[PDB]
Formats: sequence, C-alpha cells, structure tokens
Amino acid sequence: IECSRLGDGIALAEFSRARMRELTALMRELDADEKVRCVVLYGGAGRSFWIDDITDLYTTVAAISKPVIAAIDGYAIGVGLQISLCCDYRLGSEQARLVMPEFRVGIACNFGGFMLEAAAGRTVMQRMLLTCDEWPAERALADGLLHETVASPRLLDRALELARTISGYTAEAVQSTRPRVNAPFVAGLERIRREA
Amino acid sequence: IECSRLGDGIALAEFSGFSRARMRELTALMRELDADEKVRCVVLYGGAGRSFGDEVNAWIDDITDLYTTVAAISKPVIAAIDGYAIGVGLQISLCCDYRLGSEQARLVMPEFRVGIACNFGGFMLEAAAGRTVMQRMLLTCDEWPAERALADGLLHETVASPRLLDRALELARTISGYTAEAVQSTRPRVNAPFVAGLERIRREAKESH
Amino acid sequence: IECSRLGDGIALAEFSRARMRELTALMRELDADEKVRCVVLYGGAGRSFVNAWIDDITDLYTTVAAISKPVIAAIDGYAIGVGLQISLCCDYRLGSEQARLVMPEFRVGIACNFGGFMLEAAAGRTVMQRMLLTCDEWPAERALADGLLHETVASPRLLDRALELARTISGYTAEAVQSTRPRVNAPFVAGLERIRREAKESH
Repeated sequence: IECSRLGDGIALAEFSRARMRELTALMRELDADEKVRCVVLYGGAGRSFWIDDITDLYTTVAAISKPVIAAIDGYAIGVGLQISLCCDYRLGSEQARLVMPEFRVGIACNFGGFMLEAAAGRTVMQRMLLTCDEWPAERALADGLLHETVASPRLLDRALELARTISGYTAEAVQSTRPRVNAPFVAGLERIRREA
Repeated sequence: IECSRLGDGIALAEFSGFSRARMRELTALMRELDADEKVRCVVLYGGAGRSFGDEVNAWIDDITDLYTTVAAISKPVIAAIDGYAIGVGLQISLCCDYRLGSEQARLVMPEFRVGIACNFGGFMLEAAAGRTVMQRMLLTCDEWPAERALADGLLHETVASPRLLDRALELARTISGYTAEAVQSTRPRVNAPFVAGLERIRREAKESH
Repeated sequence: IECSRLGDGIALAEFSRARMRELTALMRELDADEKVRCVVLYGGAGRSFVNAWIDDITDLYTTVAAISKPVIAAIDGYAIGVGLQISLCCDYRLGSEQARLVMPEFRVGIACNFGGFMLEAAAGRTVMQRMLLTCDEWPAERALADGLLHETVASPRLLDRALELARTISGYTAEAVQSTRPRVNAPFVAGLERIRREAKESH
C-alpha cells in the first residue's frame, strides 16, 4: 500500500490480513498528521477496490476526523465494497460494478447488510444480499451506493479536485462534524463484532 | 392460515377465506416455520388477483407480536402482492425481506382518511422507503401504483401478473439454495434494530388508537 | 412572525435568536389552539425560507418536529443552512421550480452537526454527504429526486397547492393525526436533543 502526499492537504493511497492492518495503521498515521486534510483511496485504472482485524479497519476508516474519498474504477466486491462503504464519498466510473455475493459464496453478511442499509436503505440491501446481482454504476448512483459517477479517464482527477475542495475547508469545521456524524455508524459496526 | 411445502425448502403460506385470531395463527405459523429445519425460505401470498392479507389494547399486542415475529425469525420471508396492500395488509408486507409486486399491485396507508392512528405505518414506511415517502403516503392517503412503489423502495421488484407466483418461487428457490447457516445467522441480526423499533411502538400505538 | 387563519383550521405562518424564539412560541400557541389542524410555513412569493444559541436553535427544531399539528413548508426560493434545517423539521416540503436547497456550512467555515443529522434523517447518509462535502445547490427537480422535497409545482400555484394539501390534512379526524405525528417524530426529536448535549459537551 503506497501512500503519497500530493500537497494541498491530500493523501493518495493507491492499493489480505497484513494489507488490512497496514491500511488500519496508515489511516491513523494520516489522522495524526496536521498537514493532511483529506484522504483518497484509489483502486487503480480498471482494477478491483479475523473478526477483530476487519472491524478495526472498518471502525478506523469511519472514526477518523478527516474525510475519505473512495475512487472506484472497476469491481467493488464483499470486503472491498464494505471498505468503500466506510468512506464519506464514493466516486465511481461509468464502468464501476458493485456486488455483495456473501450468501452465494456461503458465508454470513452481517457487515455487508448493516453497511448497505446505512448507504442505500433496507430495500437495496435486501435486493443485493438475497439476489447477489451486480449493481452497475448508474443503478448504484440512483440507490445511493455511489455519491457521483464520472467517465473512467476523469476518475482520478475528479477525486483529487474534490479532495482539494474538501482540503480548502476550515479543518476544524470538517474534523469536528465527521466523527460525530459517523458515531451511530461506528457503534453499529462495534455491535457486529460482539454478535459474531 | 394454510401453509404448504413446495419441497425445495419452500413453504408457501396463503391467506384463506383482519381479526385477532388470524394474527395469532400467522404468528404461530411463523414460529413453526422458524423451528422446522427442512424450511429455508417462506413465501407469503395473497392469492390470484386478490388483496394482500381494552378491546384495542389486545388488538395492538397481537399486531406487535405478529410484526415482531415476521421480522425476528431466522428464515427470509417473501411477500407476493397481486392486488391492493392497505393498512395492516401493507404493514405485514413491510416486515418481509422481499416484496414482489404484480403491475396490478396498489399500496395505500389511508389510516388518516379512515380516522385512525398510524404509529406502525409511520415507523414501517420510514424503514422501507424513507421519511419523505412515508410522509407523502400518510398525509395524502394516495395510492402507490407498482412502478412508483418500486422507485420509492416499497417493492423490491415488479413483474407482470401472469408471472408473479413463478418469480416468487424462482426467487424462493435461489434463497433456499444458499447455505442455510449463512442466511439464518444474518437475517435476525440485520433485522434487530427494526424489531426493537416495533417493540417501542407497542405502548405508543395503544394510547393513539 | 405574521400568522393568519384561512378557515378550515388552517394556520398560515409567514417569515437571529429573537426571531427563533418568536417562531418557537408561535408553534406552541398553534399546538394549544383547538381550531388549528394544519400549519403552513411560507417564506413568501419569490423569497428565501454560544451555548444559548444552541439552546434556541434546538428549542425551535424540536418544537417544529414535536408539536401535534402537521407542518407544511412552502419553499419559493433559497433554503440555506438554518433555513433549510427548519424545513427539514416539517412533515411536507413543497417547493416551486425556483426552490434551491443548500447546506454550505463547510464553505462558510462552521461545523454542520445539526445539518448532518437532519439531512441524513430526511434523505439518507449519501445525499447528506453529497450536500455537506460539495456545498453545491440542489435545484427543485434534483431535490425531489433525492427526497429533500416532497413535491414540486410551478410557482403560480405554489401557495394554492400548499392550501389544497392543508385542507386535505385538516379534513382528517384530528385525534388520529395529532396522536400520530409526535410519536412518528420522537426518534428524530431524540436525535436533535442528543446533538444539543454533544454540541455543548464539545465546547
């Protein structure tokens, strides 16, 4: 996981288990750093995006004071999709596809189910878990699974342009809103750890 | 009332012939179905082109026990709607994991027009379709045709009337095919906040009606 | 400020800390009035809609949402920050094609804890994140598609439509409506009270 400060308060993190814990530590390093004001998680051009390790990562991404942007160019499946659901703004290319196929794979979907209900409501979460169908970018956008869609070439610069706009806001204002607005969400993730 | 095994792990529950004995029987059936390990999916069906589905204090207790059981059982429940789903009828469907509507399906919450309270309706519509749709439904008492109900999240899917039960059983077959432990360790945990919400309404709904 | 009866139990209300207290008091007066069955908050044709500031802002938000009478917000222009937040406490937001919704607290340089909660309760987490982080304007049709507006009408029939609906709401048995509204709104009211404490608790 190669992080790289591009200035203007932006931190671009270009992409398991060790990769989990590395990302959990990098998010805390970025949260403690005064110079950083916005994080961007990029899967790469066309590329894809125990209990305690996964919960620590989900709760970290959602609990840090700084906002996180997930730039999705291809597929975002299960755990990968779940990480993006901990981010404040999911920007997808018109080619992006979202899948939560846990039931078909034969595993429980407690994290996926909770996280999807938060971003898209019970109906969409239920449609996704029970059918295991793929959500194309435009359906994902309409359902609240994506905040915005762009053409694949524009994806990374639109993400950095938004990170810049966010970085240009009074740090205190943003950083005192984000952990408080995400407290109910983080609490819900914590209950899932215990029940499993 | 009448339940039937379709033998893929599918139990089709049908509304025969809303009273308090009807609620208790449905509640007991839901509990019998959660107990039987040969059952992996439940399909609630109104019929062919038919509508879906001190003295007051006992009505509320049976209603609450029905809504809490339908939402708290470990088995997924599919509601198949071929006509009108009004008040209590619509409320039962809002406890199920998947609402499949025919293009003849019409959804209404006319409680206010009828002159009765809508504590449960208000809570359940908010959970399924969001606050705005809930408020539009309660205050206008307008009907929600199938296409509009789908857009707003009141239906998970729409189909043509001749394929309604076919699609219901095809989807029930898909759900039944998943590892039961995977589905059954998810359905009751994911629904716990919704079940807790329904439990708080019990005392509130009593005062209101 | 200016309140008016239109008959059929309809109360049309038209409109700093003192202005917040005046609206809170009016809402309580209308709740106690047996002749009032529906309230219409109107910004007017073509117009817009420290620890003690928190208290008066919470008292207003919780009063608009906790009263037994339904409140319709008629929006003919801009609804920014506090103005947007007031309408988010109302049960029915009716906008004209010239209604524009903005939550630009971050661009202005201030926290958006009330805005964040209220936007999430009304239109979901995603819409909330779009509005807070971009600080963009939501025109009438985009707000309708996102659940920020319940309905859109052409501005010539905006007040007409708000009254048409107020009459429909008023025509219902009052006890059915008035015993439902504070109950359905209690989780929303509880959330606002949590934020009042957490806002004071942080300063």
